Amino acid sequence: MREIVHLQAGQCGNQIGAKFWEVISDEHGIDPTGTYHGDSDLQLERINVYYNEATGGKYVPRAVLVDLEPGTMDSVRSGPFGQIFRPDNFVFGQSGAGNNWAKGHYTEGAELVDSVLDVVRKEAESCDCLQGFQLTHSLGGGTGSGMGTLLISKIREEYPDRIMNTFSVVPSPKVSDTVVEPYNATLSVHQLVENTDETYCIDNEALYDICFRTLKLTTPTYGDLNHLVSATMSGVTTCLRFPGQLNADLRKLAVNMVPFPRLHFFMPGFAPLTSRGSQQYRALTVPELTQQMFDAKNMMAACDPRHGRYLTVAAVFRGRMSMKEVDEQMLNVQNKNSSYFVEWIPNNVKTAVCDIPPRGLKMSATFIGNSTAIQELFKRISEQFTAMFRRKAFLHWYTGEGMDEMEFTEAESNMNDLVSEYQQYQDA
Amino acid sequence: NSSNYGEFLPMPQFFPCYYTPREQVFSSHIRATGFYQNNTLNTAPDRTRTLDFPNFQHTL
Amino acid sequence: QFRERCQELRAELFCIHQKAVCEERKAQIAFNEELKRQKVVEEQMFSKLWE
Amino acid sequence: AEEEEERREFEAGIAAEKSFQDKIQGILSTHQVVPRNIHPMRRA
Amino acid sequence: MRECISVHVGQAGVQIGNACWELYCLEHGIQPDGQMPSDKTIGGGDDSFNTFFSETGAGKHVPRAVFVDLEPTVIDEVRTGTYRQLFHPEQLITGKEDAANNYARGHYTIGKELIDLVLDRIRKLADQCTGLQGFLIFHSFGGGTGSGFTSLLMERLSVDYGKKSKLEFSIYPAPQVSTAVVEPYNSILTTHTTLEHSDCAFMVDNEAIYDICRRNLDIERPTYTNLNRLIGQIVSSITASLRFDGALNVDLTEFQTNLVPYPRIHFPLATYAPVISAEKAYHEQLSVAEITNACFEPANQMVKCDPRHGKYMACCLLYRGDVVPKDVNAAIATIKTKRTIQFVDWCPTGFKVGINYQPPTVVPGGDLAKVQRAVCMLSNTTAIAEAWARLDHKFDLMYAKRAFVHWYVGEGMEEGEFSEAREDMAALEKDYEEVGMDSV
Amino acid sequence: MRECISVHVGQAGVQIGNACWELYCLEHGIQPDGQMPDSFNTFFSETGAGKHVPRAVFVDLEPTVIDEVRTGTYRQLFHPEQLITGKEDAANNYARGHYTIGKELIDLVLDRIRKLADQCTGLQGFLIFHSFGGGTGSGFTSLLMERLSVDYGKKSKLEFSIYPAPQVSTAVVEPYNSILTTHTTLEHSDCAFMVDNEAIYDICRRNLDIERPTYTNLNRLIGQIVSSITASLRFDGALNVDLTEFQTNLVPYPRIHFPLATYAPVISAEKAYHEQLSVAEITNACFEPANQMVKCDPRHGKYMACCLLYRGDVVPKDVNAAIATIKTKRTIQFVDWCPTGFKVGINYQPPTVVPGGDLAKVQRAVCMLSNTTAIAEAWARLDHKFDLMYAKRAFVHWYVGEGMEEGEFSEAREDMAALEKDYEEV
Ligand SMILES: Nc1nc2c(ncn2[C@@H]2O[C@H](COP(=O)(O)OP(=O)(O)OP(=O)(O)O)[C@@H](O)[C@H]2O)c(=O)[nH]1
Ligand SMILES: Nc1nc2c(ncn2[C@@H]2O[C@H](COP(=O)(O)OP(=O)(O)OP(=O)(O)O)[C@@H](O)[C@H]2O)c(=O)[nH]1
Ligand SMILES: Nc1nc2c(ncn2[C@@H]2O[C@H](COP(=O)(O)OP(=O)(O)O)[C@@H](O)[C@H]2O)c(=O)[nH]1
Ligand SMILES: [Mg+2]
Ligand SMILES: [Mg+2]
Repeated sequence: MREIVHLQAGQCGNQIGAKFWEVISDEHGIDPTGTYHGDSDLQLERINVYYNEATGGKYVPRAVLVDLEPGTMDSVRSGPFGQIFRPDNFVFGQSGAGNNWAKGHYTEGAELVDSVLDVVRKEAESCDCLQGFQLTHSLGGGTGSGMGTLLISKIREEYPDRIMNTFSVVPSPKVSDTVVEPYNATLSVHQLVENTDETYCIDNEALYDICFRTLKLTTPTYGDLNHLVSATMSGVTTCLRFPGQLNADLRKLAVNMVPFPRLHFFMPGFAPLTSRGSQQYRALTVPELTQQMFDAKNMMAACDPRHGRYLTVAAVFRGRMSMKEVDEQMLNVQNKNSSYFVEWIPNNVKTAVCDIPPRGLKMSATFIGNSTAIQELFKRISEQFTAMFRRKAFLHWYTGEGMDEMEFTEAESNMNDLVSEYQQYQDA
Repeated sequence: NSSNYGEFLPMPQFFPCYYTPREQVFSSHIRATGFYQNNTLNTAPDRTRTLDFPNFQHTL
Repeated sequence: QFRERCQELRAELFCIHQKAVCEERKAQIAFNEELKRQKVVEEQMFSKLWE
Repeated sequence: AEEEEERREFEAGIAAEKSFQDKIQGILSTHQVVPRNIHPMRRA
Repeated sequence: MRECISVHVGQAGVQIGNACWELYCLEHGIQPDGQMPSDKTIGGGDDSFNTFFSETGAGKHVPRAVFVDLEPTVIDEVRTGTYRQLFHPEQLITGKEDAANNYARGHYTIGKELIDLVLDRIRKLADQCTGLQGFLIFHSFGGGTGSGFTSLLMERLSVDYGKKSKLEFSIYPAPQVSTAVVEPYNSILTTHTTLEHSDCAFMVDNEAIYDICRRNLDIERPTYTNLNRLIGQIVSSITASLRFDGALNVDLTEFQTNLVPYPRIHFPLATYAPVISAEKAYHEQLSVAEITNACFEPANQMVKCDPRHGKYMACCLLYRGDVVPKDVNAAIATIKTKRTIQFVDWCPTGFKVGINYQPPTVVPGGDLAKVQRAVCMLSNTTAIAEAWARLDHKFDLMYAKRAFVHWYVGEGMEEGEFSEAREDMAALEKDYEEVGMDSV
Repeated sequence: MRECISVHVGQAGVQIGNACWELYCLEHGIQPDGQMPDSFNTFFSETGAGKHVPRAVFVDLEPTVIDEVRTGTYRQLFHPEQLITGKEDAANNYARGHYTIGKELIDLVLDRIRKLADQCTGLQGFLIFHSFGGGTGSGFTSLLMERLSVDYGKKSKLEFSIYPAPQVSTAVVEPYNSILTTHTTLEHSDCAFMVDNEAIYDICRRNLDIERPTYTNLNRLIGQIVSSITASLRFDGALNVDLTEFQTNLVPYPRIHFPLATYAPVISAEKAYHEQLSVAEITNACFEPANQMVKCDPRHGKYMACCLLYRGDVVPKDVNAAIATIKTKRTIQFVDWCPTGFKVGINYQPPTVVPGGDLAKVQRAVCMLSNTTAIAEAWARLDHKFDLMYAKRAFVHWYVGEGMEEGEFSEAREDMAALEKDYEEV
């Protein structure tokens, strides 16, 4: 009815999709073999948003899954789910990207693109009217970053009005995996600030810190961390799937966020994340404990509001809730804390309420925030791009691959233009 | 001393307890013939942004 | 799905692996003692032949 | 009626908690291993 | 479908390969007939031999090896050993007469007659491959077929193949102990042909393996069974991301992106952290953080160069076993806070980690015990500059008095390649001096 | 997560090692395979599946006493890599211990201690003992002091030294190393106290009827001293005080720290038939000077600083009635500026009982500590009897011939006289 076509990109892209297509397949009540199983008819009436009816009453999802190494792509076929995907919608290369952005943008991966865009039209011509596509990827390596920019700028031309979301995984210094990490994610922001309608910033350092200090787990492996944290914020679009009192879908929430068309970077978060033990002792009202998140122990990105000013804030709720206590709790939070907000907007918060909570929860809520404190991430990844490019550290896997030395000095000034635009509205 | 390199007999005691190999039974089946590519005439139904088959009755 | 999502399963699997590897190291210790006895009796045969 | 619905939902929550803990104790206590995952000469 | 041909040259290449193909057969179920054992296996479903084996119509498997020698005696033992039925009978390419410790003979006179046969046989394993990644030269620096004949593969394997990632494992002659007196002539004249022609070049001296055996383990008096069993573990741990699934798959391509700063700087070191005796293994915990700070020691680095002299350029880590991807990111917290371990100024991140599931096996009669966690740490240090400055002072004492050259002249080799090769490694030795200088 | 490291240096030190580690092996029942039949987690560290390792070092520079340790019963209870041996015996020689021989294994010992430093997270104190009497004790411990201090700086390193008697000794040119060690213990250790224990000769037959002892019957009581000091850290109590909290209260002047007192009921079964033991009565028995373990006397000295360790059936009523009733009587002379003179630590669990020792089973026990000026007279007597040999220059050539000077000999004594000039005013 208002379709979404899911895109994945990289090894991080396929361990998000295999955990995102699990949460949503529990909401609509679908077996791993792909039939219908739930109890209420309210589930099935909006199943033509992320899914597609097959023969015999089956239901398959519309996801185009990519990588350049087939080793990741087999592991989705043998998982908890994953037999519901159509086997035609799996595309993969033969030799890997070498954890190299230039390989994955020009020479190694551009043979794959004309097969990947070719599945995308087939999941577009069956639609009624698309809200727009959705790409899940990471800014670490070549199959997720270099392909991720080449996928976006090849789509945004041909289908311009339909919106685009992306779920980036920006690198972090104190938890760093690759030496080439500041040399990729500086060069791919340049191709991401041009062709994306709404971007997020979900970095692995913050998802470790909320996993030892809020949830209090012992061994946070990558399945037990991606599911409970970042595969459930993508269920913020229950407005677009379930009816509510005051609802706001994926497109209505973009217009209340970006006050200039180059500042679209967000810092999400989920409100009930208590523990295995402290779920017993807390109160599931609408409090202000995780709902005044300013003490930022439960924030899903690195940087926080104390250092800068919030431009605009969201809050998308889910539950049988009262719309007075939504609004007076937007009054203990804009005045008991006072100077972390933009002076020239007096009502910064866009709210929404829907009527089906997640499984096992009376009450849930989702927080999406924009801030001027996000410029400290973009300086700091450009400090480790200026240092390495000064002595020409790892250069020669990029000059020989069709990319010259002029395309680095563009993506350093334009990387520091975003530092200039955000610092304008720091206090003003 | 060059006959050390094959002499002793392997026991079941001297093996790892786990074995996680890489299976290619699914991936070879799509390596064997090429992926999907459109070679068809385009057939999209004539879409409309808001109005799907309206009755205008009471017009003159 | 439940086995993969679970956490105390991945706790107890370590104890399974570590008790198994301790028993198998004990087996290798017995094999090493066997090999040492073999080299001792080889040296004694060369002693006989020198005599 | 609404207060008793709250009490019923809380009691259903603690009952499902007890069932979930019985499941994790059963899975820990009784263990089975897939044969394809055993080293080839180690199987018998 | 990720094949990886291993080609061994010389007496060091064969006797490493005997320890190497002991371990590869023992990871999977290849018994020395090549047939995996019949336990009424319904499924099977294992395709982990495919990197290093090819499946026939019968139950047999054939390795990818190309054993090459000019000396017929040591290749004669693998011909009539217990692995007689495993190797295909043509893959054991022998010579006709030995090279005998001459780079000139090994590269010009007696090494050129055989080589027209081997380079056909590399094609017979190249066409069988589908997605071939890169080769593995196993060679030495002392003798003629290790120093000169390998110099002639690299000048023709590069122009015949090109974009295949070649890796090697040399045995550098020690700064103090030695077997031969002519080997510093061989070890300078082999650099000039492997500086340009080897993509990434691991390199391990036989002194720290000679030292770590007598010191970490409770064993004294080893032979080449115990050295090559240790090196054979390293070659398995690097490649094991191709064989068994794990959390982060570092294939053979992604090492050389994350480990080589400049194309003339491709000589990293190598280590192996939980090497321990089986009498000793159960006394101490071998945790995730106990096998990294006990890997950055200066006493357990496999080449005789002290890394407290130079500054670190790039480091790569390859964990193996039951390792969560959490505690490898808290072991780094202990390393980078210290003042002993200096990284170079222009490299802030400076790491590359990798996890793999299947724990190591043990060979029966093997010195190192079974573990749960194991890691091989490949680092690129500036302090490898002093492993050549200890060598070329043993080359000028040769050449300035002009001894042992009368053998080398009449073979087909002129004197001009001596003074050219000395300045060529002197060009390389200056290049390490400039990258360690801090840029302000 | 409250680690302490313990050290058994010296032939007298390993005759402690029997006793101190027998009582550590009966405080929690430790089998000699490291599996029990989380209070142990100071000392031990669990391995992969099921073995425990004590991070305590017997640091001796001859392999003979180390191989006697290994041929003892506790073969795999002590893991042999931690314990330091040396291939060439130092034999009193500070030069061979410090410079020449020790420099080849110093990187090995530092590799070991940085290997267990990852287990050393919440370390409360590197407890060290050593005798002064040879290169077993003086030099290599000294070089560890300097190198560990320039490796961390902050960590807790403490030392409870052993000292030569005035009457008897093993080597008699040993005051050279005693003067050198008094100079070099002031630098890089937080603490240096009293296991000087000549008076345990007096105590082991004065009070417990075992004439003809060994060093081991003495060193039972040295181990019992160790138990009273570190047991408050090891077990929960009413008013427990750990070792960092010890170090933040024990040391008035930062180069002036050397007390003198005992574990109080050093009483056998023969007296234990009849003596009804009370906290007050045992501390009444304790406050008499003649049952000290430092050969000195604070009855004619000034009772400056104090500490108290209490174990078992201790009541604040009992300890405070004792404090009041002995604070009354001026048969103990008290000190000028400090009014009260007591500090308390309380332990629930009464101390364990090891067979083959002097003591007997106790419901409860008390101790004390009394940091006075009574070490001034002892260092004055060592001043009285050191200069006889440095007048006519005995044995200097053996020191000098491997890498040292007469300058260190001519500096260490004047530094010790500087410490005496610190001590003479208070
Ligand atoms: N690490 C290791 N090194 C070995 C082993 N066997 C031999 N070497 C080294 O190999 C060197 C000599 O072997 P080679 O160079 O292959 O002898 P060669 O090339 O056949 O001699 P030529 O007759 O001239 O061909 C010596 O310096 C040894 O140090 C071994 O088993 N392990
Ligand atoms: N008088 C006395 N001295 C003791 C006592 N306990 C320990 N000692 C110390 O023991 C030292 C000499 O005896 P040992 O400890 O057996 O010998 P050592 O110190 O190891 O010296 P070396 O034989 O050179 O290794 C003296 O310097 C004292 O410091 C004791 O109870 N009474
Ligand atoms: N969220 C998430 N991130 C991951 C996971 N595995 C790895 N990462 C991180 O995300 C990035 C994934 O790298 P990727 O681009 O997929 O490697 P490539 O496909 O070979 O180029 C790395 O920087 C990892 O640190 C995962 O399972 N989930
Ligand atoms: Mg030879
Ligand atoms: Mg001694």
